[PDB]
Amino acid sequence: DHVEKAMIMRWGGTLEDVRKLSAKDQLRVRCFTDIEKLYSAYGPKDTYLQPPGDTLPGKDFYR
Amino acid sequence: HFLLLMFFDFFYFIFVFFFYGVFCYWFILFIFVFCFCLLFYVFLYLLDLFAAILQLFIFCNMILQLIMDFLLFLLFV
Amino acid sequence: LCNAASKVQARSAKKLAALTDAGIQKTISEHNANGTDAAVSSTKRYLAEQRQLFHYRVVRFFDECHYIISGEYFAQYTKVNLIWDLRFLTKLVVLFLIGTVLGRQSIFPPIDPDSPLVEALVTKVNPNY
Amino acid sequence: LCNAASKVQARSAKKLAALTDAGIQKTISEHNANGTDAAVSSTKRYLAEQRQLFHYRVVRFFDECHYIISGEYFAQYTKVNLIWDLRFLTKLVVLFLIGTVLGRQSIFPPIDPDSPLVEALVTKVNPNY
Amino acid sequence: MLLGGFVPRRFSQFNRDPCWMFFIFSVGFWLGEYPAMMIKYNARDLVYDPHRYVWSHHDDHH
Amino acid sequence: YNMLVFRDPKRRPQLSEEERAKVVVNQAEWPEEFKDFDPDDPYKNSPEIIKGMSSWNLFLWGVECAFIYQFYELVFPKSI
Amino acid sequence: STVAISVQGLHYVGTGLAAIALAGVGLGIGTIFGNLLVACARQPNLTKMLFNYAILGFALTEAIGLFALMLAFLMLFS
Amino acid sequence: STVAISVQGLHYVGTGLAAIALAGVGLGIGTIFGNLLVACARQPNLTKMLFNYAILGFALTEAIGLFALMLAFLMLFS
Amino acid sequence: STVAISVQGLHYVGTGLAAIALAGVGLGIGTIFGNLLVACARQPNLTKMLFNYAILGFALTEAIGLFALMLAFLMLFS
Amino acid sequence: STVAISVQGLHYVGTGLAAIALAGVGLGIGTIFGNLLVACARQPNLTKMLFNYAILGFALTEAIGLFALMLAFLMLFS
Amino acid sequence: KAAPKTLHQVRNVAYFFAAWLGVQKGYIEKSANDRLWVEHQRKVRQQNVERQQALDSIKLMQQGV
Amino acid sequence: KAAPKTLHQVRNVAYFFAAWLGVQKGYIEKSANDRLWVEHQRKVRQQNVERQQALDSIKLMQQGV
Ligand SMILES: CCCCCCCCCCCCCCCCCC(=O)OC[C@H](COP(=O)([O-])OCC(O)COP(=O)([O-])OC[C@@H](COC(=O)CCCCCCCCCCCCCCCCC)OC(=O)CCCCCCCCCCCCCCCCC)OC(=O)CCCCCCCCCCCCCCCCC
Ligand SMILES: CCCCCCCCCCCCCCCCCC(=O)OC[C@H](COP(=O)([O-])OCC(O)COP(=O)([O-])OC[C@@H](COC(=O)CCCCCCCCCCCCCCCCC)OC(=O)CCCCCCCCCCCCCCCCC)OC(=O)CCCCCCCCCCCCCCCCC
Ligand SMILES: CCCCCCCCCCCCCCCCCC(=O)OC[C@H](COP(=O)([O-])OCC(O)COP(=O)([O-])OC[C@@H](COC(=O)CCCCCCCCCCCCCCCCC)OC(=O)CCCCCCCCCCCCCCCCC)OC(=O)CCCCCCCCCCCCCCCCC
Ligand SMILES: CCCCCCCCCCCCCCCCCC(=O)OC[C@H](COP(=O)([O-])OCC(O)COP(=O)([O-])OC[C@@H](COC(=O)CCCCCCCCCCCCCCCCC)OC(=O)CCCCCCCCCCCCCCCCC)OC(=O)CCCCCCCCCCCCCCCCC
Ligand SMILES: CCCCCCCCCCCCCCCCCC(=O)OC[C@H](COP(=O)([O-])OCC[N+](C)(C)C)OC(=O)CCCCCCCCCCCCCCCCC
Ligand SMILES: CCCCCCCCCCCCCCCCCC(=O)OC[C@H](COP(=O)(O)OCCN)OC(=O)CCCCCCCCCCCCCCCCC
Ligand SMILES: CCCCCCCCCCCCCCCCCC(=O)OC[C@H](COP(=O)(O)OCCN)OC(=O)CCCCCCCCCCCCCCCCC
Repeated sequence: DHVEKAMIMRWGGTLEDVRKLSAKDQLRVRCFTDIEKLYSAYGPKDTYLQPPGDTLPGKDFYR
Repeated sequence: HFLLLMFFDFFYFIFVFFFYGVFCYWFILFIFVFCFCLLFYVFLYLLDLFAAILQLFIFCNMILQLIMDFLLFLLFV
Repeated sequence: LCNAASKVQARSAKKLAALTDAGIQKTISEHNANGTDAAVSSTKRYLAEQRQLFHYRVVRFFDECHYIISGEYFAQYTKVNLIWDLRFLTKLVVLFLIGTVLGRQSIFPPIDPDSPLVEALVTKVNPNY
Repeated sequence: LCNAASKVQARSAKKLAALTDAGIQKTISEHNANGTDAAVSSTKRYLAEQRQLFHYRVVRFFDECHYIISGEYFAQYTKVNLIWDLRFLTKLVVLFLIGTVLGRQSIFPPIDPDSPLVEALVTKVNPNY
Repeated sequence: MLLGGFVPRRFSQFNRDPCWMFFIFSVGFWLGEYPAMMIKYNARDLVYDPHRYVWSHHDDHH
Repeated sequence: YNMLVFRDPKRRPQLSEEERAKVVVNQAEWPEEFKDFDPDDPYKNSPEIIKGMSSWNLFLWGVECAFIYQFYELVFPKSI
Repeated sequence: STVAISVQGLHYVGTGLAAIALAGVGLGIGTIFGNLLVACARQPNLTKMLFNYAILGFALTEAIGLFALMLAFLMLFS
Repeated sequence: STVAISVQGLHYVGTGLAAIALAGVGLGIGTIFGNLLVACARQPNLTKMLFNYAILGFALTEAIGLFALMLAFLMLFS
Repeated sequence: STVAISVQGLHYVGTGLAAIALAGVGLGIGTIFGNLLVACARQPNLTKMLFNYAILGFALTEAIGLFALMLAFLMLFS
Repeated sequence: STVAISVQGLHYVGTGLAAIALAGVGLGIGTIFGNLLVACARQPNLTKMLFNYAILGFALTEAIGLFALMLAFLMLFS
Repeated sequence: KAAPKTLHQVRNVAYFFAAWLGVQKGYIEKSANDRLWVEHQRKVRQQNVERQQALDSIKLMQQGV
Repeated sequence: KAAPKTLHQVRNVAYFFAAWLGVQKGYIEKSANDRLWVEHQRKVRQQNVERQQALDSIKLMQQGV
């Protein structure tokens, strides 16, 4: 359930948007979620905190 | 259980993302840390095992003390 | 640095003397008398035997194939054979997965150019890796 | 598909019969009578012997270290020992190079960000590799 | 209460009892999953999600 | 001996030294499973449950199961 | 004017304060064992019985430290 | 008005407080050994059973210090 | 409103608190040596074994002190 | 918004806290020199050996005192 | 010559065949990805050429010969 | 127990040590390169932030409040 929520929220906010991806992309996203789970509180915070100047999409990307 | 979860998370993190140090020149530090983690794991499990039984003992003893506080014993003659 | 080496040598000597295998002790004594290495000799003997048993392996493979194809193997099938076959299937599956990983030379499937994940490749911290 | 298999089996049988090693033939006959595999038994015997000879290897290593450190090895040094030492040095060098390649996980040294070759990394045909 | 039962003297004896055979199989699973995670989650081709900053549990629970 | 927290039970002696010294040992009557019996390794000669199945083989089987469990999705991924 | 402010970082401060409660608990446990050693040397025949009572006291004292530690987690995870 | 503020450096403050929890732990450990010497001096034949109990008390006291230290490092990295 | 503030003098405050734990260690040392002298007077024959045990107690207590001291220095330079 | 603040006078507060670490160190010394008298009065023949051990304990406690003193001065002139 | 009590050789051959098949699967996947990337790069170069031609045409119109 | 006619064990130990040393060399090189790339990426992000701030300042001047 957590994995599906992450995939949905990070890739369109809707189930169909996620299904628009390929199986390999879903695998990559889910493995990144596993990475985040393993890091927990003992790891780098750039995985969820966007450093200033980063070019990657922000929180308002789909809004 | 909070403590167990946190320690297990830390152990998973170090074991997965820092085991390559075994092949590196700082392998001794990783080995020391791993041994300490194993010792802490064993100690926590033993402590929890003992504490659960002890807490059940105390839980029943409080009720029995309530009962005993109002018991009166007669002597046979 | 020296006391530790002496202690390790003493422990290994004690363990070597402890074993009660007549053949192992006899070989050790003979090699010590001759000054040769027993382990290396054993390795060479094993390699020679395997080199001389290659065609024996081939013949055994063909005989086993005939035994299985003839249906005689399944006639006496038991639970132990089922356990062995399950082990065999597990090894086949894991080997197939490892072979695929090595064949594509990557743990994960490669990203197609049209995928939206290409940005991740562009934003690699170290392009060399 | 079947004639080829029969021909290969026949060739292997001829070669197996050709060898004139008493021990190999005796083992083959015994295993055939018992229906077991000789090669697998040899493998298990070798592994058991090596498992029982680990501390023998340790003791031999310490003895050889004492022999070399004592200077007795160089007292009787000959041309054959020189040849062996050259072989040893060559293996050391090749192993060092292989170890470096594996350690950096790349055949070539990684490109620094300030190098002008970074463009090549940017212009990779397949970024996945 | 840990009073008695079969107790293998060393690793090689774990095959002398079905229960300990299952136990050693389980131990193998347990210890071998860690190297698998090392290889899988430290892979060269592993890539962080580009949209990882779009959303996170930290903002959700906050 | 011990294997983690599992300790091997030991039978308490029941005979006195005088009576014990008068006992004649005849291993010919003992079963083949227990000859040269050693309290520190009583199961050395005990038969294997499955012939040719070593403990290391089972350990490797479990490791392979773990590898499959972790790597199957990498080779046969499925959509949400 | 009416101004409402919500400082996030304060939860760290409260968490650290609760940890101070462990100073008494840790000290209290050491007190029990100190008496245990000084009692076993006065009547070794009861060492097993005393060891039992020492352990019971350790848990009761330890139980309190858990109460404080729970509050630390509550505020540290909220 | 609704104002949300996020103070960064507070985690240093909370971490320091948890470090104070080691004051009692260090004192408690010292108390155990001090009592151990007296027990040994007043009953010199029990130089091992007392030593074992002293180690057991230290382990439990160390455990309490480690529970606090986990929070001290955790907040320092939060 | 979302406001982020970074105070650069609060890495000093946390450092000072971590140093307070040293008192619980330093006092613990005196307790071990406070009772060592008494034990020596009680049983002068064991002037050696008691001294070794006291050293063990001091080292372990000092170990707690250095665990706290590590946090003190980390926040001083970070 | 990103706001960086640098409070200058907080380097004094950290210095003051580290000074409290001396409270235990000074007290620990008093404990040693308190039991020393009792040990000497009980066994006056061993004043020299007890006195040497008292000095040893004082040196060990003073070491921690300097550690705290070092931190205080660093946070004072920094 | 009794019937074989074990099938070790056949199992080893099957192990090799399974590993080989996995290798073939991975190689096919990698080759397909490489071909896709080659085509993508070719398209990118073609688009760049078209953009350069359009820019040159606009500059020519500005020249106004 | 005569003197050893061969030094196989010492040679094997030396082989292992040489491979290990090579591995250490490669690991050190890779770690240094990774640190360099991390610093380069940090500098790139800082430059991007400065450029964005300059653009925002110019837009503010155009606003003319
Ligand atoms: C990206 C792609 C890149 C591709 C690059 C290119 C690839 C290669 C292409 C081809 C190139 C040309 C060919 C080169 C061949 C070279 C190899 C070769 O021929 O070997 C034969 C050669 C023996 O030949 P020989 O002398 O003719 O033998 C005569 C008899 O046959 C002897 O018979 P025997 O009976 O002795 O048989 C057993 C013998 C033969 O066995 C073998 O043949 C072994 C396998 C041979 C191939 C090895 C290739 C190695 C390449 C690099 C690593 C790759 C992974 C290898 C995995 C191997 C798994 C077993 O076993 C050994 O050799 C044993 C070696 C291990 C010794 C372990 C001792 C450790 C002691 C440590 C003590 C520390 C104390 C510290 C105290 C400090 C106090 C202050 O053996 C070796 O050279 C062995 C090298 C082993 C290196 C292992 C390195 C591992 C990584 C480092 C360790 C990290 C983890 C642990 C760290 C712990 C902390 C320190
Ligand atoms: C009849 C014609 C003659 C030639 C005429 C003139 C030339 C004509 C042109 C063509 C010539 C072709 C080449 C000559 C023949 C070579 C094969 C041969 O005869 O070997 C016999 C030889 C037995 O002769 P022997 O004198 O009785 O040896 C006694 C023992 O070897 C015991 O020896 P030792 O006492 O010295 O022991 C030394 C030590 C040393 O042992 C070792 O070190 C074992 C070797 C380890 C691998 C090192 C690299 C090997 C070379 C690969 C590259 C070769 C490139 C060139 C090939 C060209 C082929 C055309 O051994 C050990 O300690 C045991 C090894 C245990 C370790 C096993 C695990 C190894 C793991 C390797 C890890 C690295 C893998 C790479 C990836 C790593 C990633 C981290 O059998 C073998 O052992 C062969 C094993 C290797 C097979 C594949 C080799 C490559 C392909 C050869 C194709 C040849 C086709 C011929 C067709 C003929 C049709 C009629
Ligand atoms: C990027 C990083 C990614 C990392 C991924 C993860 C890495 C791994 C982590 C760990 C994972 C969990 C553990 C999994 C372990 C699985 C392996 C295992 O346990 O093995 C033991 C297992 C035996 O265990 P067992 O059943 O308990 O044995 C009982 C006794 O001990 C038996 O004792 P024995 O006396 O029999 O001892 C000898 C035995 C044991 O020897 C060994 O233990 C061998 C080494 C074991 C490890 C193997 C790992 C393989 C992994 C993939 C490949 C990596 C490179 C391996 C290099 C090996 C060099 C020797 O030898 C063999 O196993 C022989 C196998 C080879 C048979 C060759 C026969 C070929 C016939 C072809 C005929 C074609 C005719 C066509 C006609 C068509 C007409 C139309 O052996 C195998 O599974 C062998 C697999 C070999 C696969 C080789 C594949 C090579 C690539 C494909 C071929 C491409 C070139 C040639 C193409 C030619 C054209 C077709
Ligand atoms: C006392 C406590 C007991 C446990 C208590 C409860 C649990 C407590 C928690 C901790 C438990 C630790 C783990 C349990 C112990 C495991 C070791 C053991 O006892 O094995 C004995 C075992 C002998 O027992 P046995 O029952 O007499 O076995 C008879 C024979 O094995 C014959 O067996 P077979 O007849 O079944 O033969 C099957 C077949 C099958 O043989 C094989 O397949 C051989 C294995 C091949 C490798 C497969 C992967 C192996 C697993 C790696 C990952 C392990 C992760 C988990 C480790 C956790 C350790 C904490 O064999 C062959 O055909 C011969 C193999 C020839 C091939 C050689 C070349 C292999 C090349 C591999 C290529 C792949 C490399 C990767 C890269 C590839 C790239 C393309 O000795 C070995 O053979 C060990 C070899 C491997 C050593 C390293 C293993 C990993 C690290 C273990 C550390 C353990 C520390 C313990 C400290 C204790 C202090 C007091
Ligand atoms: C006409 C007839 C034609 C017939 C054709 C037949 C073709 C057969 C082709 C091969 C089929 C193989 C099937 C089995 C493998 C399935 C793999 C799979 O689905 O994996 C995904 C699943 C996992 O699914 P998943 O991918 O959802 O899980 C991933 C989960 N995360 C992401 C969290 C990591 O793998 C497993 O569940 C692996 C479990 C182990 C499998 C092996 C078990 C062996 C037995 C062990 C127990 C007994 C031990 C006893 C020991 C003691 C004895 C005394
Ligand atoms: C008669 C037979 C026997 C005769 C023996 C005679 C001696 C031969 C000795 C052979 C020694 C090894 C040969 C090596 C071949 C080439 C290896 C290589 O470097 O190729 C990998 C290469 C990676 O590069 P790629 O991204 O594909 O594209 C590069 C373009 N810039 O990509 C490619 O080149 C594509 C390869 C696709 C197919 C892969 C096939 C192998 C799969 C399993 C490999 C496992 C290797 C494990 C080794 C681990 C190393 C650390
Ligand atoms: C007590 C000891 C024994 C105990 C045994 C217990 C069981 C343990 C079993 C261990 C099994 C293998 C463990 C694998 C460890 C991790 C492997 C891995 O994937 O790491 C390589 C990884 C590559 O990724 P990188 O580009 O560096 O960065 C990724 C960031 N996105 O990069 C890194 O992670 C950096 C690694 C640097 C150091 C390298 C050390 C190894 C060098 C030689 C390796 C040779 C392997 C050959 C295998 C060939 C496979 C095809």
